[PDB]
Formats: sequence, structure tokens, C-alpha cells
Amino acid sequence: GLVQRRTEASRNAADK
Amino acid sequence: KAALRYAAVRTLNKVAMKHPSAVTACNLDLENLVTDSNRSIATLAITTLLKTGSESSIDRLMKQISSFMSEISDEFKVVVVQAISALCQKYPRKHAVLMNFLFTMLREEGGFEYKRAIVDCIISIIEENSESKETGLSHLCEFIEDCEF
Amino acid sequence: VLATRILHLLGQEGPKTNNPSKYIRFIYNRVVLEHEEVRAGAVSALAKFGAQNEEMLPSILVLLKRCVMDDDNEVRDRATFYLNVLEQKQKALNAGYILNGLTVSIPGLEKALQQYTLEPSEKPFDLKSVPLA
Amino acid sequence: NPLQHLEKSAVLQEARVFNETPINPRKCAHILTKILYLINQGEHLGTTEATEAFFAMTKLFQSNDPTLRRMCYLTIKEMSCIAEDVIIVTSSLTKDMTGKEDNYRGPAVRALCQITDSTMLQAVERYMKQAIVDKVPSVSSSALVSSLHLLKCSFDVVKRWVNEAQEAASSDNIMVQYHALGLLYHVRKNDRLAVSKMISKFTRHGLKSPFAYCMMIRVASKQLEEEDGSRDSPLFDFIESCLRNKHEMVVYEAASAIVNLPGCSAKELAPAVSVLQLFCSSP
Amino acid sequence: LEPSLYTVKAILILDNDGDRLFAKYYDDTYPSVKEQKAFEKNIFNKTHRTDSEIALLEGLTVVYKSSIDLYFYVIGSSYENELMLMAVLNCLFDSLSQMLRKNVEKRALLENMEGLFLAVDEIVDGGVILESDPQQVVHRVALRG
Repeated sequence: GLVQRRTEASRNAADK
Repeated sequence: KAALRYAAVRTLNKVAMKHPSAVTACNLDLENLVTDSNRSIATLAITTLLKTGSESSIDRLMKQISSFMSEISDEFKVVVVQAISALCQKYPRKHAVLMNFLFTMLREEGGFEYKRAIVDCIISIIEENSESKETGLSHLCEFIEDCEF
Repeated sequence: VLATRILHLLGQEGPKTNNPSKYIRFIYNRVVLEHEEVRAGAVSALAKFGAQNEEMLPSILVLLKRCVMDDDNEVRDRATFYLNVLEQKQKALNAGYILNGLTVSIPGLEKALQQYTLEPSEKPFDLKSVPLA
Repeated sequence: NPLQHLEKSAVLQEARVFNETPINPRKCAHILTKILYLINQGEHLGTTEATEAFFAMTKLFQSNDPTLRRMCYLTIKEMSCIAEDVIIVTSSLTKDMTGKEDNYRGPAVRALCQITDSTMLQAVERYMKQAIVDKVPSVSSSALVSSLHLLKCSFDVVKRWVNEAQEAASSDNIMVQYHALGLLYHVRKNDRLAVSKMISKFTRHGLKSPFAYCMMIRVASKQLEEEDGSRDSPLFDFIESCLRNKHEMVVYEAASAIVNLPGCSAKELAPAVSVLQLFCSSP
Repeated sequence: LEPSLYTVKAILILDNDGDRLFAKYYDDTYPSVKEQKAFEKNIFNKTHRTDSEIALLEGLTVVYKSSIDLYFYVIGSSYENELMLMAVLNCLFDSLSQMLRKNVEKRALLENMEGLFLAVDEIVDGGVILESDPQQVVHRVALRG
């Protein structure tokens, strides 16, 4: 059940 | 000349949207362009072959496109989505396979324009094919659970 | 923007499906997880389900009663509005204020209102004077 | 870059040297090059400043330096739209166009037509007709292309030059034939019978210019589309024959024309597609 | 497409920063200098990193060639013959190569801007291809007695 999410929100959070 | 091949394939790809039967004569020359060094020409050739091809060639050509999706620009990914939309209109019985492919692309990384084009394609499939409606709405419901846009 | 657009589509098309209850869980979960814009769209979608499906109406009224406790002013005002309209149980109110939008031309409405504001009369502005879209 | 920090005011002030005698042709040509560079960089010259600089440049016509004279023609063309009273050079340009130096004649025709309004065109008509039928290809081409530009302002006057343009279309020079055929088409464009008669004349005698072939293919394809696409038309046979041309440009234009024709069968597309296939392997 | 002698929409010479060294627009597609500079910068940003000789940008066919520190562009309609635009690009580049003694570079071009303006005026007149042979262009420009 483990998935890496690659949403725009997760990218923007990681970039912040 | 790469520019002349590009111009020809791009024009044939537009013809194949309106008159796919006329472009079917070029399918042999378009198959030779599938392996072109210019991935834009190769993508346009495959998407043209999808619009002109037989229902039996869809699964082979979709499998080739899936290998190029990582190497092509988002503008060409939009052209792939438009080719899938035209395929759904032409072969409504294949809607389930094409929607699952679009849903897989929707889960991958991509810019706003690319995600918009996939959503627009899924909406078009839902509007044209009532049997796809519940499945398409279910895929859109899963997409809004992690939509950054 | 995509979440609100999908919620609006679910509010229009979801109630017309064979099993409309299936979508309510996903719409209501937005009210708990999401930002104010998406919560407001989710409340509007739930109200459309309550207005079209009489079987879902008692469940939607309880869900809207929970949405009246929202901290956002516009989400709470929408939930309050739809709750009070749906509690009246009048199909004409539901069709007028939940399901059916404006049928008039927006540029025609703007121009008619601009003329009326320049020469205000004792008669109220009549929306029927505006050309249909 | 000696041109990098050019200021408009400084260069226009240097242009006052054009009022002095004797003229230094190298210095004045360099100042004209600075003015042309400023205009090319997109610096806006005011109407008054442009007019003063233009009238200062007119005084350089006292010099017989060939480089300076050509820079004057270029400056006349670039300033024609921004300076007032540019008609002042008309007599000098008509003289240079009719002169003995062939190197001035073509540029002088181009500069003359750029400054010539619809009212003055009739005064230069005789010289334009002579320049179109000139034996020097540079003069004939410059006069034909200038006549094409004048077609926008004075269609009825340029329409009288069809005979001279038709004589120029028989030229062995590739560019003269192209420009003459182009001018004839633009004049006849609204007369379907005149266009069909033009196509039938040039299909029968052939063309030497690859550019004229490309234009004729476009003219033939447009005429074929307007004739409800009877494929047995001698227009289609002409376009198909161009697929065997020695010039890649003509072969490509013919293939592109055949492919874009409405209602084409898979059999008629096959030769055009085969040529495009061969071009996909081009270096 | 209506058959026309008007084939070339623009000729651009940009430097490595995308700054205008030479630009000539032959139609009203980009009426303002602001829109022209925005278009030049957009073309430069899309082409400067690519080794491709042809692109479709803003619905126009852009044929281009890089030199040491210069980018040469010939712009036409998306419906124009791409080989005809290539003939103009090659004529321009080969004419400048002969005039500049094979050193087609920003410095040599700026030292001989009079030659550039005269060469472009011999190749294209008002959007019409005037000459396609670089030797004829150089011969007409080489007026230094």
C-alpha cells in the first residue's frame, strides 16, 4: 500500500 | 530534411483528425518515422498511426507511446492525449483501456496544461459514451483527492 | 480549481446516476479535509444531491447541519442557505435556487441594469425584460 | 562596438556636417551608417528631426562617391515613412535611374518607388516602363518588385505595365522571370480568365526560374480549387510534372500542393507521398 | 494558401543574449516594437538551447541557424514552403560569410553593419524574395571602388 504522492501541493511543499 | 518531415507528419496528423481514411495510404511511411531520432516526429507519427490504424494496432501503439511518454515534452504529451480522445470516438469499445491509460498518466507528474488536457479528454469520453460515465467520474473523483490545480 | 470543477460536475451529474449515494462520501470528505473554496463547492454539490434525490434528502439535511458548524463564513452561509431551502421541501424552491441558474444573457442583463440605474423608477427591475441567453 | 553607445541627438548633430563643403564621403557615409543603425535598433526619430536629417542627407547628392550615393538611397528608403517632404529627391533618383551606372539604377528605382506617392506615380511611369524591360537583371528585378509595392497605392496605373512585365517574364534570368510572373499574377489575380490564360501560356513554354515554378504551382493549385477540382485538368498534370523538377524546392512545393488539394484520391497522393518519404532521409 | 510573392514575414539576427542586432518585419503580425521584442525573446528562449534548424513557434515557421555568437532567423507563415525559407536563410548566411571573410561573428558584423543592411535589402524586398544566390548578393554589395 505504500505510494509516493507527486501532487502539485507536495512539490510546492517540498520546494518551500 | 528533419523540418520537412516534421511539417509533413504534423499536417498528416491534422488530416487524420478529419479524414483518417485518406491518411491510411501513408501508414507505411509513418511506421518508418516511429523510430525517428527526433522524438517529436516519432510521437506525431505514432499519434497519426493511432488515428488511422486498425482497432488491432491500438494495443501495440499504446505500448510504444508509454515508452516515449518520459522522453517527450508536455506539448507532445497533449498531442498524445488528443490522439487518445480521437481514438475513443473512433473505437468506443476500447474506452476502458484508453481511460485506464489516461488515468495512469493523470497519476504521473505533469504540468497544468497536460493535466487539463487529460481531464478534458476524460470529460469528452464521459459525454460521448454513457457506458464510460460511472468509470470516468470515479477516476475524476480519485484525481481530486490529490489535485494540486 | 480542478477540485471545485469536479465537485460542480458531481453535483450536476452525480444525482442522475443509478447509485447517487456512492459519490456523497467523496464530496463530504472534502468538507473535512480541504480549503475554504473546495468546502464551499462541496456544500453546493451536496445541496444539488438533496434537491434532486428525495431518498437522499434526510441524509443531506444531516450533512448540511454539520456543515453549518464550519469556521469559514461563506461555507457556513451556503450551508445555512441550502439547509433552510431544503427544509421547506418545496420542489419549486429547489428548482429555482439550487438546480437552475440564470437563463438571461449576462451582457444583456448588465446593459439593462445600467440603464435602470441611470433612470430608476418606482417599479422594481424586472428580470423578464432581459433577453434570454 | 563603435555603434554601441550611439545617441540619437549626437548622431543627428554630426549629420550637420552634410551642410559643409567640401564633403568628406567616408565620414558622411559613416554618419549615414550610424543613422541607419539607430533606426534599425528601433530608436524613434521625431518628424522634425527626421525631416532635418533627410534634407541634410539630400545635400550629399553633390558628391559623386558611389558608396555614399548608395548609402543615400538606403537612407531615403528607411526615412521615407518618418521624414516629411521626401518628394524632394524625385528628380535626383529619376536621373540616377536613367543614368549610365547600372549599379545605381536598381537601388535608385527602389528608393524612387518608396518615396513616390499615388499623385506623382504618373510622372515616373515612363521611366518605370523602361526599367522593367531593361537588359540589366538588377534594374528589371528592382522595377518589377517596386511595381508590386506600388500596386497597393495605385492599382490602375500599374495595371498599364502588364505588357512590359509580360516581356520581362520571358527573361532567361531566374529572378527577373520570378518577379515578372509574380507581378503579372498580382495584377490579374481578380480576373479568373486572365489567370487561366497566364497558366496555359507558361505551362506550354515552361519556366526557367525555380521560384517562378513554386509560384505557378500555387497559382495552379488555387485555380484548380476554384474550378471544383476536375482531376483531368491540365492544371493537375502541370503540378504532377513539377514532382520531376531538378530543383528540390519545386519538387517539395508540388508535393505540398498535391497533398493539400481537396478530394485527392489515394492514387493521386501516392507520387507526392513517395517524394516526401525520400525527403525524410535527406541530410 | 493564396499564391503570393509575399513569403518572408521577418528576418532576425539576435545575439547570444537574445538582443536585437538586426530585425526586419515585413507584415503587421507584430505591429509594436514591444510585441516584436517579446516575440524575439520568446524565439530566442525556445531556440538557443536546441540544435534543431526548424521550429513552429507562435503558429509561424521559424528556420534558424546559429553561428559563434549570432542567431539567424527567417520567419514565414506556417503554410509557407519550409525549403523556400531555408533558401533565404542560407543566402543570408552565405552572403555574410563571404562578406565577413568567413568570420560570421558579432564583432565582425557590427564593424560592417552597412554591408549587412545592403545585403538584406538585396535578398528580400517588402517580404518578397529578391535574390537567392549569395554570390549575386555579394557582387551587388561589394561596391567599394
